Amino acid sequence: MTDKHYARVVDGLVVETKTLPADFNLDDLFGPDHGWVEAPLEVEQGWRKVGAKFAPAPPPERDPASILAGLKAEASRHIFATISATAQSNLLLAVGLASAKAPSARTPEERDLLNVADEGRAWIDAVRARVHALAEHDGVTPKGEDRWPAPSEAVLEMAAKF
Amino acid sequence: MTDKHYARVVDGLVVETKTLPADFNLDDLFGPDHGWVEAPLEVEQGWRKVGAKFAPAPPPERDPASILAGLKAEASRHIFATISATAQSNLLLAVGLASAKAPSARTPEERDLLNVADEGRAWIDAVRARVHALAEHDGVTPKGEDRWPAPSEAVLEMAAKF
Amino acid sequence: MTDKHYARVVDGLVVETKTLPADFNLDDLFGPDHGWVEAPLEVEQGWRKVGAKFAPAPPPERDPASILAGLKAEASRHIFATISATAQSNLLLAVGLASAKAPSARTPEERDLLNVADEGRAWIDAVRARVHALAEHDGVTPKGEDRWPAPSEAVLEMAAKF
Amino acid sequence: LDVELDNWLMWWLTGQVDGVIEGAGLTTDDTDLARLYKAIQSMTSGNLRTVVLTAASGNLPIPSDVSVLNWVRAVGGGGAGGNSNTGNSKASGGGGGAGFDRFNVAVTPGSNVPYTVGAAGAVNGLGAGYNGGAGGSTAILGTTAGGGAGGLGVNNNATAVQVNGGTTSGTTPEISYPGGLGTEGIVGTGGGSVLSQPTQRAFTNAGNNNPANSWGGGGPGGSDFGGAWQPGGVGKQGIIIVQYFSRFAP
Amino acid sequence: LDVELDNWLMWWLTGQVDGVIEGAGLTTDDTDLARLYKAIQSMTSGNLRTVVLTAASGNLPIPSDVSVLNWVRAVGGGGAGGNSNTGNSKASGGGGGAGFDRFNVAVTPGSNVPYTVGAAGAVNGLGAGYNGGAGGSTAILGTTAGGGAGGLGVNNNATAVQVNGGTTSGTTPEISYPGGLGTEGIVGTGGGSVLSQPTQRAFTNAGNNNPANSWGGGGPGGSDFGGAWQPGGVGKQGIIIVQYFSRFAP
Amino acid sequence: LDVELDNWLMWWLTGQVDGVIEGAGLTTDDTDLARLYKAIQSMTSGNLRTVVLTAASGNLPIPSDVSVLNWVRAVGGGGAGGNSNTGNSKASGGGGGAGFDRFNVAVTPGSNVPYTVGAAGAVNGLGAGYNGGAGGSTAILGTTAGGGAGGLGVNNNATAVQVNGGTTSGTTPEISYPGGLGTEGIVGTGGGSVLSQPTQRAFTNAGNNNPANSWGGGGPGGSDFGGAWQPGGVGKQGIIIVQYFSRFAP
Repeated sequence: MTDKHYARVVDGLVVETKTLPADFNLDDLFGPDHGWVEAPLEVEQGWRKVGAKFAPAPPPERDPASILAGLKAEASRHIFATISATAQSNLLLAVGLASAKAPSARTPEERDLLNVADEGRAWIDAVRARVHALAEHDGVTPKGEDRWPAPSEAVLEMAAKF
Repeated sequence: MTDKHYARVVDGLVVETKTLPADFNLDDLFGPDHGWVEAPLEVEQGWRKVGAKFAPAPPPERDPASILAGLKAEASRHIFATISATAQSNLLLAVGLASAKAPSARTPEERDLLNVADEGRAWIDAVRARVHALAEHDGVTPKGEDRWPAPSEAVLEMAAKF
Repeated sequence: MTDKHYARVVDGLVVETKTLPADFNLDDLFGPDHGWVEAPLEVEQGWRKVGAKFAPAPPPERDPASILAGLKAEASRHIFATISATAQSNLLLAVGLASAKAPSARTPEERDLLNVADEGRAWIDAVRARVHALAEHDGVTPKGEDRWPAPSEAVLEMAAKF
Repeated sequence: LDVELDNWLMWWLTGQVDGVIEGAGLTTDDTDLARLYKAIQSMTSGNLRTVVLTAASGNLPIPSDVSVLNWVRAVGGGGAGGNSNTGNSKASGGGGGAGFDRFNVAVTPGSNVPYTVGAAGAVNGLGAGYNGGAGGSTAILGTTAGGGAGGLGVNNNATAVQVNGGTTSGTTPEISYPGGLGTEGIVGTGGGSVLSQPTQRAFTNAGNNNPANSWGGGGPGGSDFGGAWQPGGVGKQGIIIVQYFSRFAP
Repeated sequence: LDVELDNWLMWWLTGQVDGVIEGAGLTTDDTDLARLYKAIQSMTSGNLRTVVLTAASGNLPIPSDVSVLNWVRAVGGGGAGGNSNTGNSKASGGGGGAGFDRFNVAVTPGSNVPYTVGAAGAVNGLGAGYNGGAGGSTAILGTTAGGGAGGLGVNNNATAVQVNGGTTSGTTPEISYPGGLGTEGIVGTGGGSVLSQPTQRAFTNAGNNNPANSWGGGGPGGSDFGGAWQPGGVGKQGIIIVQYFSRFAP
Repeated sequence: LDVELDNWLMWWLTGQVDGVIEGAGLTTDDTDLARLYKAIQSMTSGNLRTVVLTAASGNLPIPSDVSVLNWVRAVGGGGAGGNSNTGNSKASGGGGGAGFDRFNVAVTPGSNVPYTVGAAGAVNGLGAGYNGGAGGSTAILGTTAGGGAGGLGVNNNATAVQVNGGTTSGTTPEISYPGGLGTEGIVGTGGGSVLSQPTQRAFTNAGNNNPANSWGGGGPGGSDFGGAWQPGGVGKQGIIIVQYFSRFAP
């Protein structure tokens, strides 16, 4: 004999489904008040109960604010991952002390690192701009190596030194 | 018939109070050693026990060091809240590499951001000085918007751009 | 009557040892399969089982990469400990804005701060170099105050003022 | 005294005394003189048949001599935890199932009200950021221990919210153990139950997915560090434990 | 054999046999021939009256036929957690209450030694940084399960310290369950008890303040994030569970 | 009816009835007419001797009249937590011991199969970054609850991984509780057991070393903040709880 497919609807939402032989008594088993009702086999967990109808689960809400937050967070810790906090402080102090003296008197390595930091900021700004201008694309290919372009050899060199 | 108001004194400190009928036997109920003694109804939890006196709870100790620590910690994360760490890094790199070139050759936007950083430093220093000059006032009105004055339009502009 | 010293060997590794009277039946007490075998009293927990022999625990592996990682991490948070993140930001803003103007037009306190930052970066670089050149010594005396030399009075002055 | 009255009296006495002998299922030996203290050891200490039920739905066969179940303990199913995306925030572990236990519950000889134990909440690990399923409820004799709710899926830089544990409904058990509620997510540990304990999340980049220790426990929720995609441990189904005195086999 | 000796013997036998029948409260039927196997099913499986006591102080009425209480289980009250100020540090959750259980404890018929269950530790939520109250102790028959200590109030950028759970005093119980101690605060989870699970803090800006799940649990203490002022969950009072065999109603 | 047949019948009746009276150790009074409902309160409610075994190895003396043990509950030993060096990474707490309980287990009168309880895992605190010891297993009547595994030693800025809890082996118990597994270390809490609860780490600079609350619990592992060197709490040994009906003293 068939088996009834019951669902426990709470606040119009299905939270649990069971399959029991039809000869059972729901009141004698689940107590006086249970909230269990007969539902078609197609009904799954997490479904709307609109009147006498089991609507499927509504699609998740698309939030552009969430998209922007995720885009920024993905590119947020990336700056600290590519260049550590201690390396960031090292480069910042080095560039601050190098700028403290006249460009004429600057040692050749001082202009070399100044130029390297110039391309570094250019790369960082480009990465930030590309990440910001991605909500209209929702992080789809071109993505990844295109969202984060390969840094120049100067970037890896400055990561290596400090 | 009346009801006794017993209290369990531990190390001269009241940790628990009860109200039981006077016909009970404390030894026969709580065991051989209990620490329960009769106390007046005014006695509450957390009371000093000086002699055969139930002293009220002593007032909390006022620590100026705690005041300074709270003042600084309140103003500590505020700099990272108004300006994020990534925004801080952006501003620092921008100002440093802008200063790396001669002021004459600096672009007009470079001078604009240098000035904006000037008023930003002025605002930050003023906020810090005011927070230092608050232990004598213990964070009372003038407080809040007076402890943290409204930043200039340049501050919000640089927060928005980076 | 003597007591047997049993050990429960798992995958050639001793994880638990017991001392029980010899009259017991291991099968009738631990069930059908137990893994308990007779071992000499010298056997301790965490020992190899090679052949019919209880080899002692192998010595921990010495990893030079672990040594370098520990050396760097120990000196990593130290820069943020001696100088807080907000203090680091304060010093960086100060040096950046001071360098933004000509040295001739720089205020005497600006020049003093630039010098102080000079010895500060010198001390930081010396500390970093000494920490890096310690794996061959594995952080032994000379260590500590020798690994981390005493900063100059300028360092503490800038730490206090900002 | 009538000639037949004393005979009837002794017949009644012998009937009453030897009814107990097969009450515990023993022969009426005329030489033992004890019959295991009238088999009362086997009728109080012995014959204590304990039945553990784990099938999703079935009829408990109550023996003919049984009329009173004692210490019926049930635990609802547990809910799995939510998945974790490749961001930085943490998923919320699923809530543990509730439970109850009753004593001296009356049952007529014959078939029993069909027990139904709650299946464990399956992991919704088919994708990132999806909340896990919620475990089923355990119902018997008009008393239900509801299964703990499932976890919550997590997106980037926004930790999920805690989920309610199980409850108890129907005829009120004289002792009821509400299930441990699943946590908001930074701790992330799945809720415990009567027979389980709060299990914690495991930091791994392979999704080892340590499940709840025992019955009624909730999954410890997914986690994400270094681009990991741990979906979160699965819950455990609930069981029903009953005890009764009967000379028949369980 | 004397003419009166056998009569006295059969009278003694017939007065012995039936005393069990009304011993468990049954009619002395002379036709059933079983009579619940001499009321044995009734006064071994049935008649297991279970009493749950939650009143702060009262006299347990022991029925006349009752002489031995078995499985007296008690749990002390739980303590609330400390409040959290508008800073960044975390409050310490209150410690859960202890518990114990005893078997075959002897009680004279009549009135009982008054049970007193420990009231739950009320939240000291009148302000920020105040330590919550400590739950009361549960005492019966000379054995006390002390209530868990309350949480600790927390100031800015300085997390509180853990607090002790309950203990057991008086006559030594066969099995004593020391209460789960409250935590220092970063985890912040409240202590658990025999019947309770360790509850965790709920991160919210409205002060939802999820309390301890069941009896004897400890509050999970307050927390601060984004200017929140969560005071911390309240504890749960303790209960006393007793069981005994009696033909009378519980 | 034969002249000797009825005499034999009444002799059998009078030898059957009294055997219960000294069955539970009572005098055959001929005036009381009740005799504790024929020793029935003493044989069901009374005489419920409970024995707690904590010795590492010994022979349980089973009284002559005992034939069936009921509710034998055992818990394995707990594992200690790992040590923490003077760095920043946390230590992994040791896993709690497992446990089991059985009912209506048969034991021949005389001596018992020797119980062996599991000793608590000693702290390997003799050096930094050392994994703690693992608690011993608890074995009785062919069923073993294995002790929880120990913690893990931790170097700088590398938190350890979680460790397994106890298990159950031998003849399958009717109900078994696997022990709480020790955690990876950021939470660091030691695992709980049947009779214990998951204890948390204590943040201190003196190595206060809060151990597990009760039997079977696992140490909460060491920690290091501000140069602290807390080695980690010690585990708690397991115990065996048995119950049986006997007129003799336990």
